[PDB]
Amino acid sequence: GYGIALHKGSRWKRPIDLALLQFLGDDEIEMLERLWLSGICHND
Amino acid sequence: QADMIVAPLTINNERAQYIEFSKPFKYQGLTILVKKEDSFMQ
Amino acid sequence: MAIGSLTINEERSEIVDFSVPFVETGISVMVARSNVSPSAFLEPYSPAV
Repeated sequence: GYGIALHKGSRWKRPIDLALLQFLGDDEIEMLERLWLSGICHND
Repeated sequence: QADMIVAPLTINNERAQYIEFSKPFKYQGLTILVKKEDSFMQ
Repeated sequence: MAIGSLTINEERSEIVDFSVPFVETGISVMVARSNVSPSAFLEPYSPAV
């Protein structure tokens, strides 16, 4: 999967993980992909 | 009484502070499983 | 920070610390579209009747 690169000593890794794991939870990330990657003419 | 958990353990925000996880083996999701279900003169 | 379409690997994760992945990504091949709806013996109720 994708991800965010850091400084190897940034110590911002922890504040991002909990924040990111929330958006994967209920309705945040599962809504953005509809706004951007929602094309048509799929398989049949 | 333990040091590792080699079992299906979902990654969750709530339980990401007491213990730390690793990179997943495989990616998955949540689905729903349900059951499924005189040919003449009717 | 380096935000964008970066992908987790082994060499990169050795020297930098990645976050929790949020978009799946692998390796795929793309091809064009091929040019019947069959029924072998038309099988009314299989070879039973």
